Amino acid sequence: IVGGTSASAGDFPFIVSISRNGGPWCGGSLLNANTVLTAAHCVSGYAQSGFQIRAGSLSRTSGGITSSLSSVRVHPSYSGNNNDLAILKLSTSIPSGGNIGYARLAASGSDPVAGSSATVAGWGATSEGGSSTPVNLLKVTVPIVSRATCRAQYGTSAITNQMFCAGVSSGGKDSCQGDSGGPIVDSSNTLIGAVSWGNGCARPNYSGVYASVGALRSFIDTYA
Repeated sequence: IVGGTSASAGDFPFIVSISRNGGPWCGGSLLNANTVLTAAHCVSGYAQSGFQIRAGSLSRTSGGITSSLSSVRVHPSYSGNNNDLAILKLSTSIPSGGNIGYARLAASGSDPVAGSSATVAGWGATSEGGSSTPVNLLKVTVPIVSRATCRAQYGTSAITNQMFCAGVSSGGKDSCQGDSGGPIVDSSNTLIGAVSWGNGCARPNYSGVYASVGALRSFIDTYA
């Protein structure tokens, strides 16, 4: 997260860190006791055994409850950056309670309204290309950018109806590498997307691009 502030305990009860080979890698969202939603690109085709989920902590490396993975399912239409969601099943079930909870999802067919406020969180870099990552979870609030504007930045074909965009024209507030797969919520803390891709991090006039939960609810609901 670029331009972020520390998340408080209980801000995102459903957020999980996803380590790979013992190191930082991405984020995700706990949907129920045995299911995490993350970005497909975080997991597709990689050795499953390399991943460890941690829930209930502001840190990636201690606290809370961990699990390995039992299975990985990418969206059936995942291609390039498009449809960038995956369902992970956990080897160890994680109960709600305390600072752990399960995500409430954006309604099927919803699309974040341009200008509305969204909050994204993760353990990724704090600058483009940064090599260090924070120990504790960061968050940042950015407005939704219209898809039309987003297509003017990236190209018409590049932004699909399964993506939405968020950021500030000036730059300086965004998700970044290591935040992929983690949650972006609306102002009510409902899960509206997963961190997916973008042109660098926090650049002027290149929004962050998010996999849209509202658009991808059929997949999520079928396999959660």
